[PDB]
Amino acid sequence: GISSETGEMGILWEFDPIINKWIRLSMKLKVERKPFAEGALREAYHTVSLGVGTDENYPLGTTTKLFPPIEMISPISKNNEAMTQLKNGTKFVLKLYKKQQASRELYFEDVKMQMVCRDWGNKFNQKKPPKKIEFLMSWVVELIDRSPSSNGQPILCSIEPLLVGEFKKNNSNYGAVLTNRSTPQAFSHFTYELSNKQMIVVDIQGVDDLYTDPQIHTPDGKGFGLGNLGKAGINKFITTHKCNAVCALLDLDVKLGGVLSG
Ligand SMILES: Nc1ncnc2c1ncn2[C@@H]1O[C@H](CO)[C@@H](O)[C@H]1O
Ligand SMILES: [Zn+2]
Repeated sequence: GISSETGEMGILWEFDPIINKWIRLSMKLKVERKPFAEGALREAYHTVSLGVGTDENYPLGTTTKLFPPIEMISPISKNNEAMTQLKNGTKFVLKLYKKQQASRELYFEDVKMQMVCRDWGNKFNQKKPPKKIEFLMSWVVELIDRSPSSNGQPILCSIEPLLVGEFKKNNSNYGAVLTNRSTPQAFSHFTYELSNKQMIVVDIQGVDDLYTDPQIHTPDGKGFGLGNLGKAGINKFITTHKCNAVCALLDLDVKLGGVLSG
C-alpha cells in the first residue's frame, strides 16, 4: 500500500520473463536532490520507498503507439517482486539519464535485458560453481509528477536495489578485463557457450558477485539497447578472454569459435 507521507508518484513496471509479460504497478518514492555517483550517461540517486500499489488510478488509454504493447502487459498484477523488495522504508537506487539519446523503448529494453541476465545467473548457479552469482532486479519507473520535457515525453528512469560495499566493474562491453577475478569472466564465457553463441553477457559489475547493469551482445546486433555491439562486441571479448579454473570446472571449451553469420 502507498503511504500518505510526502513523496512523488510513479508508474512502476516489472518484467517477468517466465510469463513473458510486464506487470504494471504504482509506487511513491522520495529521491535525494543530488546524485551520489555517475557513469557515462546516467546518474545514480539514493531513494527511499513510500510503498507500492496498484495502477488502478492511472489508466493506460488506447493501444495505438502504447509501449509496451497491450499484448505484452499482464492483466493481473497481484504477484510481483516489487511489493516485497520495494516495500515502505526500503532504501534503493534510481538512475536518470543526464543532460538523452534515450527513447521510451530503451528504458524497457535495458530493464528486460537485466531480467534476462538474471535468468542466466540462475542457470549458471545450477551448475554448482564455486561462487554463485546473482543479478539484482531492475524496474522502469515513469516519474509522472515531474513535468514533461521540452517535448511532451514523461520523465522516465530505472530503479534497482541498493548495493552495499565496494562496487567494481570486472569487464566492459568492448573487451576490457578490469579485475583479476575468475567468476565474472567464466560467467561471460558460460553465457556464450551455453547459448550456442546466440548471445553473451558482459559489463559484469557490482559488489562481490551481486551484479547489476549488464550488457548483452548478439550476432545480429538487434535489440538489447545501444550497448549491443553485435559480432564486434563478441569478438572483442574473445580476443581478451583467457580461460581460468572456473571455465575448466564448468567444462567450457578453451576454443570459443566463430560468430554466427547474422
Ligand atoms: N545498485 C547500486 N547500488 C549502489 N551503487 C550503485 C548501484 N548501481 C550503480 N552504482 C554506483 O554507480 C556507479 C556507476 O557509475 C557505480 O560505480 C556504483 O558506484
Ligand atoms: Zn573461459
